Amino acid sequence: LDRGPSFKPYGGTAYNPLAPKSAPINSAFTVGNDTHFVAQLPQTYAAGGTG
Amino acid sequence: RNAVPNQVTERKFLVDRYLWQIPFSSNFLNMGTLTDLGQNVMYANSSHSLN
Repeated sequence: LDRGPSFKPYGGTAYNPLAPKSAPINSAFTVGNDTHFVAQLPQTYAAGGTG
Repeated sequence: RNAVPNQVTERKFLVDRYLWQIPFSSNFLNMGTLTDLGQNVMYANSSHSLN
């Protein structure tokens, strides 16, 4: 039996279900001329100026 | 829309509190409390083993 692409046997989603719906992931997207970075850097390391 | 193909089906069941039974009758029915093979001449007036 095939059920077609119209089959989804549940509500909501199964991938990142706790996220707010307007949230972007850390991405690089180009608007016309050059890219815009948007990111979140949770893990840090040691820098000492001009790192 | 983009479900993975060639997926395979797995089935099982769960009985709880049941304790499976095989009746000692000819047609596996309940025709009496004293069953029909219990008053048979082959089983009453003889002696048999069981394995």
